[PDB]
Amino acid sequence: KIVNIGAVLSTRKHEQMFREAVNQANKRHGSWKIQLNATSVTHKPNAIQMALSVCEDLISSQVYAILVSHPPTPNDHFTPTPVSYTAGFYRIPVLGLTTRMSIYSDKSIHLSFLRTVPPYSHQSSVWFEMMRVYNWNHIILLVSDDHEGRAAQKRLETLLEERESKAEKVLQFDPGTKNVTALLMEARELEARVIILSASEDDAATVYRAAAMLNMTGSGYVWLVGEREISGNALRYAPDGIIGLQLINGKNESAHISDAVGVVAQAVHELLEKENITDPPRGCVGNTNIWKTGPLFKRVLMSSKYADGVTGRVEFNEDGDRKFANYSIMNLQNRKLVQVGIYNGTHVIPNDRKIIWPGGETEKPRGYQMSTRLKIVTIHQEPFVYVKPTMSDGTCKEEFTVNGDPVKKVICTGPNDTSPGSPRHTVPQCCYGFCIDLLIKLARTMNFTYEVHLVADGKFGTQERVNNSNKKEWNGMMGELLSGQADMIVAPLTINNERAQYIEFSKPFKYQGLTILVKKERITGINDPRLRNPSDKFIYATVKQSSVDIYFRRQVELSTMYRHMEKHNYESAAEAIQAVRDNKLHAFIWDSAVLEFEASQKCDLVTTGELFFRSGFGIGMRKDSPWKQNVSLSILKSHENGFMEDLDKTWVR
Amino acid sequence: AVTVAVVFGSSGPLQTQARTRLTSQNFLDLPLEIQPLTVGVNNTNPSSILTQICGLLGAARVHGIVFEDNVDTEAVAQLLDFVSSQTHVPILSISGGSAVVLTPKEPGSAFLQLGVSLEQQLQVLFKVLEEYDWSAFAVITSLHPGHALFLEGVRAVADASYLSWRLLDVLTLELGPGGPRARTQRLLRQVDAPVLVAYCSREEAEVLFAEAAQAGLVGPGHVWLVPNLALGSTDAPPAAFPVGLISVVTESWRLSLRQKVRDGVAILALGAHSYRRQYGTLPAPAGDCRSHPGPVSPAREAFYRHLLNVTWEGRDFSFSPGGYLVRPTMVVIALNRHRLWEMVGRWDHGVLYMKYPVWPRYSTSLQPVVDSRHLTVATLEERPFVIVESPDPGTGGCVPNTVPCRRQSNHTFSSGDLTPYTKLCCKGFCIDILKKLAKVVKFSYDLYLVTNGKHGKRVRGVWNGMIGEVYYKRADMAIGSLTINEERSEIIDFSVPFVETGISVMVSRS
Amino acid sequence: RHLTVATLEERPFVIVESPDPGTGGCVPNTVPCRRQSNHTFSSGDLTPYTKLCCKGFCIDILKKLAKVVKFSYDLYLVTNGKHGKRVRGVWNGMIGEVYYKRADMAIGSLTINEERSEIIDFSVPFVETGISVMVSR
Ligand SMILES: *[C@@H]1O[C@H](CO)[C@@H](O[C@@H]2O[C@H](CO)[C@@H](O[C@H]3O[C@H](CO)[C@@H](O)[C@H](O)[C@@H]3O)[C@H](O)[C@H]2NC(C)=O)[C@H](O)[C@H]1NC(C)=O
Ligand SMILES: *[C@@H]1O[C@H](CO)[C@@H](O[C@@H]2O[C@H](CO)[C@@H](O[C@H]3O[C@H](CO)[C@@H](O)[C@H](O)[C@@H]3O)[C@H](O)[C@H]2NC(C)=O)[C@H](O)[C@H]1NC(C)=O
Ligand SMILES: COC(=O)c1ccc([C@@H]2C(C(C)=O)=C(O)C(=O)N2CCc2c(C)[nH]c3ccccc23)cc1
Ligand SMILES: *[C@@H]1O[C@H](CO)[C@@H](O[C@@H]2O[C@H](CO)[C@@H](O)[C@H](O)[C@H]2NC(C)=O)[C@H](O)[C@H]1NC(C)=O
Ligand SMILES: *[C@@H]1O[C@H](CO)[C@@H](O[C@@H]2O[C@H](CO)[C@@H](O)[C@H](O)[C@H]2NC(C)=O)[C@H](O)[C@H]1NC(C)=O
Ligand SMILES: *[C@@H]1O[C@H](CO)[C@@H](O[C@@H]2O[C@H](CO)[C@@H](O)[C@H](O)[C@H]2NC(C)=O)[C@H](O)[C@H]1NC(C)=O
Ligand SMILES: *[C@@H]1O[C@H](CO)[C@@H](O[C@@H]2O[C@H](CO)[C@@H](O)[C@H](O)[C@H]2NC(C)=O)[C@H](O)[C@H]1NC(C)=O
Ligand SMILES: *[C@@H]1O[C@H](CO)[C@@H](O[C@@H]2O[C@H](CO)[C@@H](O)[C@H](O)[C@H]2NC(C)=O)[C@H](O)[C@H]1NC(C)=O
Ligand SMILES: *[C@@H]1O[C@H](CO)[C@@H](O)[C@H](O)[C@H]1NC(C)=O
Ligand SMILES: *[C@@H]1O[C@H](CO)[C@@H](O)[C@H](O)[C@H]1NC(C)=O
Ligand SMILES: *[C@@H]1O[C@H](CO)[C@@H](O)[C@H](O)[C@H]1NC(C)=O
Ligand SMILES: *[C@@H]1O[C@H](CO)[C@@H](O)[C@H](O)[C@H]1NC(C)=O
Ligand SMILES: *[C@@H]1O[C@H](CO)[C@@H](O)[C@H](O)[C@H]1NC(C)=O
Ligand SMILES: *[C@@H]1O[C@H](CO)[C@@H](O)[C@H](O)[C@H]1NC(C)=O
Ligand SMILES: *[C@@H]1O[C@H](CO)[C@@H](O)[C@H](O)[C@H]1NC(C)=O
Ligand SMILES: N[C@@H](CCC(=O)O)C(=O)O
Repeated sequence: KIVNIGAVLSTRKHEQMFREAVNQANKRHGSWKIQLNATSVTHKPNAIQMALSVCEDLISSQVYAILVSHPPTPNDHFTPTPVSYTAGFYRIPVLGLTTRMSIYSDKSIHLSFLRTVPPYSHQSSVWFEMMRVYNWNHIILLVSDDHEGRAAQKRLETLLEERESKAEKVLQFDPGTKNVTALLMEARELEARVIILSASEDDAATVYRAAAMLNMTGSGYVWLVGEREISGNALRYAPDGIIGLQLINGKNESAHISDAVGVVAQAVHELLEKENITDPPRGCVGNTNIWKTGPLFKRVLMSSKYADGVTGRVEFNEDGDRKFANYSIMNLQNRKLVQVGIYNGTHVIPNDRKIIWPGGETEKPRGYQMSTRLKIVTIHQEPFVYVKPTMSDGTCKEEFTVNGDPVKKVICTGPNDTSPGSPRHTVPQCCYGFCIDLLIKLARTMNFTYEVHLVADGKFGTQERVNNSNKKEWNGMMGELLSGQADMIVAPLTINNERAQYIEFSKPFKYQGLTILVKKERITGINDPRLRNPSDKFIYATVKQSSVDIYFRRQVELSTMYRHMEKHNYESAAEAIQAVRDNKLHAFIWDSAVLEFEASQKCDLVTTGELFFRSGFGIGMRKDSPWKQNVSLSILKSHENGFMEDLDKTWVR
Repeated sequence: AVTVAVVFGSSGPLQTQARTRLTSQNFLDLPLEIQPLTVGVNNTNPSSILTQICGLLGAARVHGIVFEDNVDTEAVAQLLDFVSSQTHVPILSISGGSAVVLTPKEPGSAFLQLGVSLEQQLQVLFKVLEEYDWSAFAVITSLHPGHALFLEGVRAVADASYLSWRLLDVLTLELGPGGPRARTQRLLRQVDAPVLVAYCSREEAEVLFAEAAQAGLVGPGHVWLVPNLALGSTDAPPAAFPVGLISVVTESWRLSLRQKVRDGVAILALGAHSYRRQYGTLPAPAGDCRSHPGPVSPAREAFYRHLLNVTWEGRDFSFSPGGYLVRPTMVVIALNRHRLWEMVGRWDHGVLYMKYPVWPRYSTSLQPVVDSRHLTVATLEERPFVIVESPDPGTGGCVPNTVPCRRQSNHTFSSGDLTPYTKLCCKGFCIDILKKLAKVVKFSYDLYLVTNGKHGKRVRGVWNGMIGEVYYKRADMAIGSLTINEERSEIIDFSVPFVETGISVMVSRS
Repeated sequence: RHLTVATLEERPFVIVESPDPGTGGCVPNTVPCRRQSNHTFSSGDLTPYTKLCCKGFCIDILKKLAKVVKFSYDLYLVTNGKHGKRVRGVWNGMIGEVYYKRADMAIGSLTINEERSEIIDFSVPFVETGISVMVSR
């Protein structure tokens, strides 16, 4: 039983190393009557003629596997593809020795393909490790629009989902296009200072020069790149201090040849010990069937641990890519690529030298640049945020408390009255109350200035699916905060599970629940028979697109009440309270604090039943906000000493 | 006068080759009468395909290529895509085998497959589930390359849908010749689901269905939905395929090979017509197997753009940037009693049209009887216990926690002359009890109202109402406000009473 | 997926009982817990660790969290301090156990304040509380 192996190499001397390696494997693994034969051909310029020569020289023989190298002249995925098709028709495994493209790891296209060197997509994983080492959470991902960039982005995002984190934003730029500065401009406006680039060498050079022109290479910024962006024309224009990484062997053709021959020999011996091995087709012409053993040979080849390689342990993952590779972390110090670590498959260990960050800093830079100007969206809630017209000269009227102390007020910008009568301009008005005083104390404590504006549509926020939409999106304050119009929500925003998935909440600054307001006390909460038996006689509803609507929608037992309420929901709390007082609405379901304050101050109305959904109000911020901890600590301290009690006495007695 | 070459590989009968050379003077209807070329590779291997295409391109200056192949060929699509990448000739893959969508194509290629993506098939199948209200299903996938894409697609479609889908389990079985037959039978013995969605190739489908039949997973109470990959040679299905198996194909599934060739050549001719009308000149022919130019010429890029959006004989052949079809007319087919693939539903303009008001389950695997975990439940309308209402005007269907009940035909006036039913939404105490039971006992049901009688009464020896439905085997069980008495208990089997009741007298206090 | 949870008895929230020697184990709705002790009261191998059974409000919350988040856990009480107090820069109690990496998380009658929140992370408050004054009439 003679076993024949084939190879497509470049220099015709690599063929001699291939023959020497096959001789070594044939002696180390007992020859007996196994006789591992070796045949080889050289790469050809024309791809079609290369495929035809693959049929005529290698497939014509009883080849069990084909090795394929990469010519020194850069042609990217062009050169190893033809073999992968011709050998892929018959399910003959083909091992790439130096190819790095991610398209060859897609087993639906390149069926019988394996590789001894990981693709570029795996450079994301090592990046992830650094994000764990230096605790970087807010990152920008600058990937090219080609398939390789998309693969890198997908791999990094999948890694981040396990950690349950997210990239700040992803910027896909068309390959080979100039003036990507516009995209970079967006990266400048973000709060993240870490940029992870995945592009070709020319695109890397373009991005480097554009970032240099925009002062993105200064202090506080961190650049993470792969080997494509720190070699060739990219290295010359690379800004100082960037961190790239290189595979240890990478371009060592001979080491990969030896390792591949070793793994192939081991797999061949195992396969012939398995019996029922049939025979390769012996010629492309005539034979139109796949090789029956092919899938079994590939399955044996993938499940192989050749822990004797020149390049270390040789093992494959679920799609043939080399698992557990070694990377060297390189830092550009004074126009020299100094090695400042090694990624040994699972961790990165710093060994020598000192990391020089792009701004010349000698200390680890944080991955964010929290601003001082804070755009704060707020809503008009009667005991928390009073909104009043300002006087003719553009300043708030001086007013003193009943105790005799000045009332702090802020200048908000809101939509004057409802939409039809509005002149459609953000008129400046005067905002004050519980939440405004809390915000003033919080800004004084945390040392940040602010500008306050009202929510455009006057809704707290919910998820809705408009017809002919590909996805649902938050409206109101939640949509404003998620879209970026606001940086922080200072309003009676209820904390619930639906909002918490997309939004970070501070520790509650006020505990309350849900209650029912009625005119003139004949309802026993939401367990009352009339509540569960709706009729046209009894009308009850809440404010549209609020926490109460979310609460009622998510309960199957309350579905009929949800339908009845939805048929008559109101636009705002004040309108529904007025409707209740005007005998137009019988019961109003809302927050305990607002409803209790309304009943106490206005009289003529009473709250009924016990609180049936206890929660609290919290300051809403974007996910993984750097100062979420500081806001929570400040709120806890305010609760502890006296501040919340003082606010309660002053505003809502 | 564009030159279009047609490649073959379906082989089959030999005299049809004469038909191939008779294709000269039959495109007279299309504008700018086409110059056809007929070449047939009769082995379909990489060397033969490459040689045939090379000889074609070097002999005559062709404008496009129409390729048809056998259903079971896997890697031909990649070879055509590679050839189109090198020689920069717009190919058209019709028929089967090479029309299975190859989503990532080479950047410079013009493959233009005449097939439908896996995500679109998944969308149509989930529309069928929504139509018949099959919320709970189990996914069975083989180790076939692309099962990860299938799982991603089912999750994406399920998430972006209104109904609260209940994916019971996902298991990645292992099929193939002989293989490890164990551990697939064990897994198929723990599949508890009324609806099963399977992804596999033809041979793996046959193995899976033999294993499932051995595991009692066919017959009534089990519904199977598969994409086109599992089917092969729709003309003759295997004996292992269960009846009622549901798949989704394109409208050209029933068309003959001649009609498919005519449609492809028409697509090429109309694209050339639009390009010539907008540019004022005929498109330049393709190159050769020789040194390839490299950068794509603006003329080649513009001809491709005009070749994408083409409409022909009403139905449009708009092509995706990925090379497959966007918004095609889709046909939901199923295997009937006679083991023939027949049309069941249509999908035009994003709107489903099904021919069956309720899904028929006429499989004959009732040897265990217990295998049929599906029930036909009769009911009536009593205001506290069963309430009926019109379906939701917005999305049709029914409101959450409201079982869809079909009023029993229109037999009130249609005396056995009309098939269709009328959809309504049923809820109430008895319906909630039935839903609880469905979950506890793990059965599926078909709720329908009664139009003959109300509750049950012996009328000259025959029974009407719900008692009549159950007695004469038209319904497996009847639920509602059905009192237990001795007269009814002598002919049917009542259950444990779940609502106390009796005779009572009501008077006006005022 | 295995979390080490620290706690201690508080009465409305954590209640400890001895399992019945007749049945060996303890009744359902009662999670097995252990004492915070090493091999020094064992005196060999008679009883290396005290096997008790814990129930209450916080234990029910923990069981629901385990069935939802899908994690496994053990449960051990605390014998060094009760709740947490920075004594000469060293923390005892549940806060000490969590801060010094001895336990993955702590549950029970653990109040959220600033000094503890600086040192460790806190979840959302699942039951409201605060300072209250009790008098006899
Ligand atoms: C790819 O990696 C190969 C091994 O990792 C490497 O082969 C090694 O080549 C070196 C010289 O470059 C040989 O060392 C020779 O010279 C040293 C110094 O005097 C002697 O100590 C040695 O005995 C020997 O004469 C190694 O023996 C040789 N190792 C092996 C296993 O081949 C290739 O050079 C690398 N190819 C590249 C980097 O392109
Ligand atoms: C949340 O509050 C934290 C405590 O107030 C605060 O940490 C403090 O951050 C400042 C930096 O602004 C540190 O000041 C040190 O660093 C600056 C700049 O490097 C130097 O110029 C100073 O001389 C000093 O060395 C404080 O030391 C640090 N305090 C503590 C206790 O660590 C956070 O920054 C706040 N979070 C925010 C604002 O998002
Ligand atoms: C075509 O059939 C369906 O689409 C379908 C959907 C849901 C249900 C019931 C149910 C209700 C309200 O009917 C549930 O809430 C629920 O969780 N069910 C699952 C019951 C069930 C299991 C777990 N395994 C099964 C195996 C066979 C048949 C049924 C089951 C039954 C059938
Ligand atoms: C063993 O491998 C050698 C290649 O080293 C094969 O010899 C080649 O045979 C083909 C076809 O007969 C010729 O076109 C080549 O010119 C030969 N190469 C050399 C260097 O002589 C040989 O056929 C193989 N033997 C077996 C039994 O497969
Ligand atoms: C590349 O893009 C940049 C940024 O969009 C262009 O620079 C702008 O060009 C517009 C003219 O359309 C002018 O407003 C200014 O010259 C630039 N404005 C800003 C805000 O940068 C540039 O013209 C583009 N083309 C190149 C660089 O060749
Ligand atoms: C990455 O490189 C390290 C060396 O820096 C490798 O570690 C050595 O590997 C050889 C090869 O088997 C062993 O003989 C040594 O004992 C290893 N040394 C140590 C300290 O572990 C490592 O194997 C390389 N990575 C991989 C995946 O092989
Ligand atoms: C509050 O913030 C202001 C400005 O944001 C700080 O004022 C300057 O902050 C920069 C930031 O490092 C310092 O370099 C300057 O020295 C500060 N100015 C002065 C006059 O000291 C201010 O220091 C902050 N207050 C704090 C941190 O307590
Ligand atoms: C099919 O698509 C092509 C490509 O968009 C259309 O060609 C365009 O025709 C308009 C005139 O109506 C020109 O303004 C564009 O420049 C053309 N595009 C290109 C890329 O050349 C063509 O009109 C479409 N066919 C139909 C029937 O609408
Ligand atoms: C970048 O920094 C230089 C340094 O002086 C400055 O002149 C230039 O205006 C900066 N570019 C900006 C702010 O866009
Ligand atoms: C090997 O092949 C023979 C004949 O093809 C067959 O009878 C036998 O079962 C096979 N052995 C296996 C599948 O283990
Ligand atoms: C705001 O609206 C009021 C209507 O109540 C109007 O009187 C006032 O002039 C408006 N303010 C503007 C337009 O600045
Ligand atoms: C779908 O949304 C559009 C958006 O304006 C609307 O015009 C159209 O009427 C909607 N179709 C419906 C509700 O059927
Ligand atoms: C059909 O296939 C045979 C191979 O057996 C080949 O010799 C013949 O040329 C083929 N026919 C045509 C028309 O190419
Ligand atoms: C019953 O429905 C059929 C089908 O639409 C209709 O033709 C017939 O008139 C209906 N009979 C009634 C409403 O009595
Ligand atoms: C064991 O527990 C005792 C308390 O009874 C303690 O003093 C001692 O340090 C502990 N030994 C350990 C943890 O090794
Ligand atoms: N659970 C409290 C102990 C008792 C109390 O202070 O009320 C704490 O955090 O320490």
